[PDB]
Amino acid sequence: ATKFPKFSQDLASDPTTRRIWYGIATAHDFESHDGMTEENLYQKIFASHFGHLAIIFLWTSGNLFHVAWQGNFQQWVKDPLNISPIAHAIWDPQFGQSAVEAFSQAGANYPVDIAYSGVYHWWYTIGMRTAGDLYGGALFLMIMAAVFLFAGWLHLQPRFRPSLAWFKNAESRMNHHLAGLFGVSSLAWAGHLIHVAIPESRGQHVGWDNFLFTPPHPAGLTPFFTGNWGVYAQNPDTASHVFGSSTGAGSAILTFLGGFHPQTESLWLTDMAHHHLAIAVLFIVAGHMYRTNFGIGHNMKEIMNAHNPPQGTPFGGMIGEGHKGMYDTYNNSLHFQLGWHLACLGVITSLVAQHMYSLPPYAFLAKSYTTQAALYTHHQYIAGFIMVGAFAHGAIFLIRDYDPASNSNNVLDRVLQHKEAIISHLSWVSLFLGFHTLGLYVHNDVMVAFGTPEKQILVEPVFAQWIQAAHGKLLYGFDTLLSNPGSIASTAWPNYGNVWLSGWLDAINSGDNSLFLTIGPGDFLVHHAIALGLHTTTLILVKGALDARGSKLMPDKKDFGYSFPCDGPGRGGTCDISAWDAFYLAVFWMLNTIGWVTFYWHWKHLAIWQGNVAQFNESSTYLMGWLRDYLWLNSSQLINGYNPYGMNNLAVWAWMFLLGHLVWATGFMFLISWRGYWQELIETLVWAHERTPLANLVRWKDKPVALSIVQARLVGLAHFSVGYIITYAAFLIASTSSRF
Amino acid sequence: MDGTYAASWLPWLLIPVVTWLMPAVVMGLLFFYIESDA
Amino acid sequence: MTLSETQVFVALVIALVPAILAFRLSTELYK
Amino acid sequence: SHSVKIYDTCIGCTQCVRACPLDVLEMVPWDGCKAGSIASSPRTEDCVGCKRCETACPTDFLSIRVYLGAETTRSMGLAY
Amino acid sequence: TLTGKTPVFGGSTGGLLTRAAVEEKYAITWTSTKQQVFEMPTGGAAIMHEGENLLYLARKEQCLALGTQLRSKFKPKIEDYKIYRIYPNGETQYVHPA
Amino acid sequence: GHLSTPISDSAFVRSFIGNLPAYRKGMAPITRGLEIGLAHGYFLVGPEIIVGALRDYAPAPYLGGLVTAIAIVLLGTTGMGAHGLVSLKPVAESSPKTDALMTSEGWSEMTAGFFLGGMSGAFMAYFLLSHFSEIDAIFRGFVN
Amino acid sequence: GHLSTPISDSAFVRSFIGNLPAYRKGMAPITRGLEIGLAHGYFLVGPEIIVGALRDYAPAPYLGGLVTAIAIVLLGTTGMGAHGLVSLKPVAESSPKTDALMTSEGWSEMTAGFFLGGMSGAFMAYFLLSHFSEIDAIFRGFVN
Ligand code: CLA
Ligand code: CLA
Ligand code: CLA
Ligand code: CLA
Ligand SMILES: CC1=C(/C=C/C(C)=C/C=C/C(C)=C/C=C/C=C(C)/C=C/C=C(C)/C=C/C2=C(C)CCCC2(C)C)C(C)(C)CCC1
Ligand SMILES: CC1=C(/C=C/C(C)=C/C=C/C(C)=C/C=C/C=C(C)/C=C/C=C(C)/C=C/C2=C(C)CCCC2(C)C)C(C)(C)CCC1
Ligand SMILES: CC1=C(/C=C/C(C)=C/C=C/C(C)=C/C=C/C=C(C)/C=C/C=C(C)/C=C/C2=C(C)CCCC2(C)C)C(C)(C)CCC1
Ligand SMILES: CC1=C(/C=C/C(C)=C/C=C/C(C)=C/C=C/C=C(C)/C=C/C=C(C)/C=C/C2=C(C)CCCC2(C)C)C(C)(C)CCC1
Ligand code: SF4
Ligand code: SF4
Ligand SMILES: [Ca+2]
Ligand SMILES: [Ca+2]
Repeated sequence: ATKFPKFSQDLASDPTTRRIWYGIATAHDFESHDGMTEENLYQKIFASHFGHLAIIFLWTSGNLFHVAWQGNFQQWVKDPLNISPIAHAIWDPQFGQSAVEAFSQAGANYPVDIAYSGVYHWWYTIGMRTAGDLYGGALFLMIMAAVFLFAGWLHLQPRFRPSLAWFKNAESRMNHHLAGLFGVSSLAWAGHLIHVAIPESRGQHVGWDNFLFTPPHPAGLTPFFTGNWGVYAQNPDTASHVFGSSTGAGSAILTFLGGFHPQTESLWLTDMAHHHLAIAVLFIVAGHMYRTNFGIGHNMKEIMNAHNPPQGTPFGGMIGEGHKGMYDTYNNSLHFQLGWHLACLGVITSLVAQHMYSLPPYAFLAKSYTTQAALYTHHQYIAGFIMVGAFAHGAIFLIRDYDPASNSNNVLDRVLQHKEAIISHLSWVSLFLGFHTLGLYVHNDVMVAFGTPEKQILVEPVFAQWIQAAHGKLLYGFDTLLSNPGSIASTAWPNYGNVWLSGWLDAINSGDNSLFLTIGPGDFLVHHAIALGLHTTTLILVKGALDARGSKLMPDKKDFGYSFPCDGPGRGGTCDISAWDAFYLAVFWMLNTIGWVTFYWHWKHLAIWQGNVAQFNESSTYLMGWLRDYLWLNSSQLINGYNPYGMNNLAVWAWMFLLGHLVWATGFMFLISWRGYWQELIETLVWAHERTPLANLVRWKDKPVALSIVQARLVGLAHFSVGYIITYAAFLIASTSSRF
Repeated sequence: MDGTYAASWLPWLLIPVVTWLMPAVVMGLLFFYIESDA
Repeated sequence: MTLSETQVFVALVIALVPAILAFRLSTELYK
Repeated sequence: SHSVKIYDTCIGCTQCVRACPLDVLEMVPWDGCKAGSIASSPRTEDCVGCKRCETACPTDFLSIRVYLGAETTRSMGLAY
Repeated sequence: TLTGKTPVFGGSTGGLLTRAAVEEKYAITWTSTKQQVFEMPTGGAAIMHEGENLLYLARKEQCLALGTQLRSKFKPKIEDYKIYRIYPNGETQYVHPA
Repeated sequence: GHLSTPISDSAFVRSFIGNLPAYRKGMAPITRGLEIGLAHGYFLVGPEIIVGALRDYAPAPYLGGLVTAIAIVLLGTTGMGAHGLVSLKPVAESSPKTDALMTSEGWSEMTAGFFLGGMSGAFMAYFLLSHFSEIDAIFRGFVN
Repeated sequence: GHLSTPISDSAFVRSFIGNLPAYRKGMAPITRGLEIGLAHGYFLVGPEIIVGALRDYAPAPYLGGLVTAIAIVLLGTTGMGAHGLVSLKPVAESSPKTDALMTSEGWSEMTAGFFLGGMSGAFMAYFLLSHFSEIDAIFRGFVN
């Protein structure tokens, strides 16, 4: 046996190179380790979360420090429409001299990268103006990270090590995280916007020196206690206000306007202050709901036990009974919690993407096209990876932590009993969408190729156009609520508190933002392709989770774990039968789905930004238009980043574009060629080394073997995924930033 | 390679330290950790 | 305007205390 | 090594013993079936994990199950 | 500790490696009534002798694959093969038929 | 066993390979590493001289080949040294008659020899190429 | 006996000090001295470069730091060598299992390693500082 891995005696006695690979791959699976008690597990997770928090704070600190040290943040706030932001400086000694001049851009005389993360637009909106502002922010996140690093070390010391009951007190954790972590932080952020960001948005420098002596409002906290809070909703920043100056500046600190600031095309800062104060009240009072040792409140256990029928419908009845034992199903299983907390975070991460492009919260973000393209694609691919991992840990829970004795005829026991009905109904929706979305695309392709583009089938999306009309859009002419000026929903009859409505209908009928874009027949087909990708990826993940304990091909599948190669070539052959293998197949379908999502977002926005929205409306109904007018047409400036006549600043994206094609294709080797070919090949290399003089003096410590069956599915998926991401990221940024 | 930012001699040293010296030291130390017997 | 040479050198000194504390948390999580 | 488990549903047909290329398995008198013999796995430290025994087993489900465990030089099939 | 003639074979590249010297070895002995031709488990044709034979192989699976060839591919069949595990100190453990 | 080939039954091949400094009987390990190092550092300068980045750099056309060979000898020495630290046992914890390269002190003696030969063979090749116009005047008799 | 302190009961301190080349198990004494010498001769050039008498001498601004480090390594080698000659006994006149740095041949092996590492670490630091304008063009890409 060897030292590594310390946590697995079965792996440390492995004499081959598989021990090194599997020791890396199982290092954070803390439950599989030797001698892992349940509360040593929770304490190691707790300190690991302190380390992950400190990495985030050091990552943010490095973003602030490099923009303050090497960026152009002070020159950018004077003109945020034509200055490009600088991410950091380039130090690459392998550059030639014409690459130094090609990357000396954004008004800098040293090679720089143009930032596309949006940190300039975010730090400008929240009140930062100088490099000294970001530098004190950078120093503060470094001592904050040192605090969390020390706190993780301290809570592993034997005195300060928390007990198992401290980790499972869910009511005290929810009360402290709703009121404190959610509410007080949102309340403190409303405090930052009102005291700092809104004054800095009105030409007024407010820092740590003079924020105790400049009130946020001229009638300061004397009308807050008297209850006449409407004086905090004054004349707002006017329609001629210039952001960052006192020209046209109002004095209100808490408005209810809606729509966008007319210069920045961004949300009002006084609406974002009134947003964060209002939900702080809803979160602080929600943190006073569950009982702790102060005497009243709610046990979460007794609420779920009483919510069986419920019912005002009844519906007695058929479902289920259910919800008995689902407190301890939630509370004993960390894999149930992680699978549940990823499914919530994955919906929220994708909600961030769909709302930050249509309701931009940052000044001049809606005119920085490459940043808006990069931010949407970033948060949709991250939401796709988080969503697949929610189903992965749901399947790990069903193998490792699921108890059919405790969960006996509850809601979770019952979904497994009709599991052939859920999977077969997902299978029909996937087959119905795919047969008819692809059939409609191929039919339109044959019509355009035969020279008859009026025979192609163009179904208008009349249900989603009606929702746009129902939210106040006048382009389709439906004239229901919120586009009817005399409807019950628009007038808001008994209270007339519809203060947002004038700002909302001004912004939704402006034909210049990304707020409820005009959709046509090209938008119909691609939503049904997205629905195909959402349903098929769910089908692979659900069938992986619901067959994780067993099927007819392998009834004892929970005895073999989450991840195993196969069950041999018997019974017909059982390649990729584990629940890990259905994770592996679904990452392919996830990447294809987010591929279809971000292709459509990018092409529709690139058509709008180029002043030719008709090119999307004509070419997106057949698949040659996607290949020619989106993939082929926008590749032109990217692949000319270097050529035999020279290079420009897109040469790094051109080189990364080809690198991504290479990594993606290298993954195909691990996915197509399988193990026993490579093990027999390595056997001749082991022979050649032992028989070669002067080289057989050098002996390996670990016996060289081929990668395992599971490992190369993972290694092949990792090359496929990395090559997928950086190919599109190089193409998205270079096709958008070349013309904008 | 040059810079007009403050202390532009720092990437001159740190990029060889971060990308040559540190990986050779870390791969050296990880080689001792994963190949030490018993 | 960007940082001064003193501000960069202060940040490198300040970076040493999460560097020491991450090293302490590293060896504590290992054992 | 790997874990080879023989269950009580074995019919003593000895086809798994004939199928094993590493001579892991042998028949033990059992009187718990009509044949009176059951499969056993004494030399599991020589088992490679090929699952040729499970392919030969004619009961539904299998009376013999192989559980791939910790890898040794023998179980990885290495001649080096 | 084990007698028998080595089969007539020119050698090959598929035979014993460093593991046979430092970790474990295997030998198969069998008695034959004819000087005939058999296939090596490591590739190639060899000549077995009349009387006792002795062949050193790297793995137990290679010895048992040769014994399967000694059973099913010759007239008459050769059942009497014995397989021994040889350790580097010289300890020779009879492992088949157990 | 092995194959009987006209390369394996060649007496010149066995006398050449067997008397290379890795195998030559009676050598000390410091001398094995020194002879191996001097040969290896000397040729390692050459490639970056002819086709490297400083081949058309007039202030120092030979500096790129020297620091390339130095850093390769550094990583070669460190890899060879780390190899012996994890693979071998010292002379105390081994039996007598134990083939000194199979002990950790003998391997680390060979590692120290490879470093000293490698860098100085690299500096020797660098020094002759840097003084090549004066070596050429020596070899042509322009010094009379 | 000794004190139980959080420095003495520190496992990182004992693994760092115990694997410095003076203490690292399985090293040959020539390799201990070589690694110690290369580290020490390299830094010893530095002080006379920056604040020495030749710091403002245009014909050779780096020669003063080299010959300073050479003469310190000379007196360091001679003092270390004379130390072992008066303090230790040879491998013949000692017992078996005798910790090779406690014998005179092992100490003088370490002395020979310190000389060779020390002068060549000093020449290495001198060579990089003398070619610093060409190292700087390498590190900035003025060689393209
Ligand atoms: C808060 C989020 C979270 C947390 C705490 C966990 C935690 C865990 N997961 Mg889960 N999971 C998550 C999200 C999370 N996951 C997500 C988002 C996915 C979808 C990708 C999954 C899918 C998943 C599967 C299928 C499995 C786990 C497993 C695990 C457990 C062991 C992890 C391990 O040891 O491997 C350490 C991880 C690695 C060694 C992989 C690192 C390399 C990856 C592929 C990234 C490579 C990128 C590369 C370096 C980039 C360079 C590019 C450049 C060179 C060009 C651990 C409990 C395992 C488990 O529980 O077993 C029963 C398991 O089988 N997870
Ligand atoms: C791999 C993970 C990942 C990465 C690298 C990013 C990267 C980014 N995100 Mg995204 N995001 C992600 C996943 C990720 N995201 C997920 C999973 C979600 C859903 C939760 C989001 C939701 C999200 C939103 C809504 C936004 C971003 C934004 C950004 C960008 C700004 C940089 C930043 O976040 O600073 C680091 C940020 C912090 C460290 C925030 C600290 C402040 C916290 C929330 C509260 C602090 C409270 C305080 C301490 C309490 C004191 C109280 C006391 C005084 C009383 C950057 C591109 C922003 C953007 O688009 O910019 C243009 C943006 O608005 N992200
Ligand atoms: C472009 C490549 C491609 C295509 C077309 C498909 C198509 C499909 N996949 Mg697959 N998949 C792919 C790549 C692809 N996949 C890759 C690379 C992986 C990773 C290995 C997967 C992994 C995967 C999993 C894990 C699953 C699927 C499933 C499916 C089916 C989804 C249901 C549906 O939409 O029905 C519509 C049918 C189609 C779109 C295909 C039919 C094409 C036309 C209509 C055929 C016309 C007949 C033709 C002209 C006759 C031949 C001519 C002559 C030679 C006779 C569908 C057949 C799922 C499934 O099968 O559930 C039921 C499923 O669970 N796929
Ligand atoms: C954590 C985020 C982060 C990232 C991604 C970067 C990235 C970079 N830095 Mg910066 N650096 C950071 C934080 C970061 N830095 C902070 C907070 C400071 C202030 C102390 C610096 C001070 C600094 C200087 C002085 C220089 C760089 C330079 C660079 C560039 C070259 C690499 C290098 O030499 O770094 C050098 C690294 C340091 C000096 C220490 C970094 C300290 C961070 C916080 C450590 C982060 C560890 C991380 C959390 C571990 C994550 C886990 C891992 C598995 C991924 C590269 C773009 C060079 C450059 O700008 O070239 C043009 C350069 O000269 N950085
Ligand atoms: C003294 C002095 C100075 C300084 C210097 C130096 C020395 C500095 C540097 C600094 C540095 C160089 C820094 C560093 C930093 C780092 C860091 C800060 C890190 C972090 C890390 C982390 C955080 C980790 C994480 C992790 C992992 C990865 C795994 C495991 C777990 C954990 C979580 C732990 C100067 C010149 C200025 C001035 C004068 C004096
Ligand atoms: C539009 C609108 C609305 C509505 C909304 C709604 C109603 C929504 C909902 C939402 C939803 C409806 C969502 C959902 C989601 C879900 C998900 C995302 C799922 C996931 C799942 C998972 C992942 C699972 C897993 C698992 C398994 C598989 C097994 C066992 C374990 C567990 C459970 C973990 C309103 C009225 C407000 C108004 C405004 C507008
Ligand atoms: C005799 C001789 C020689 C040889 C030498 C040798 C013997 C070497 C060795 C070498 C070596 C001995 C090397 C080593 C390497 C290592 C490496 C390359 C490492 C890597 C690592 C890594 C990459 C890591 C990974 C990881 C882990 C493990 C955990 C987690 C984290 C990470 C992922 C980071 C020469 C050629 C000089 C010349 C002539 C003479
Ligand atoms: C390990 C080592 C080392 C160390 C070394 C040593 C060990 C040294 C030693 C040293 C020595 C060992 C020294 C010696 C010295 C001596 C002296 C300094 C002497 C003096 C003398 C005198 C002064 C004399 C006097 C007199 C007499 C006696 C008589 C009468 C006359 C008269 C008065 C003249 C070093 C640092 C390098 C580095 C690292 C490593
Ligand atoms: S385990 Fe299967 S193959 Fe073996 S004796 Fe029993 S029934 Fe026959
Ligand atoms: S898995 Fe293979 S080696 Fe093991 S008992 Fe079954 S047939 Fe024999
Ligand atoms: Ca050049
Ligand atoms: Ca002077």
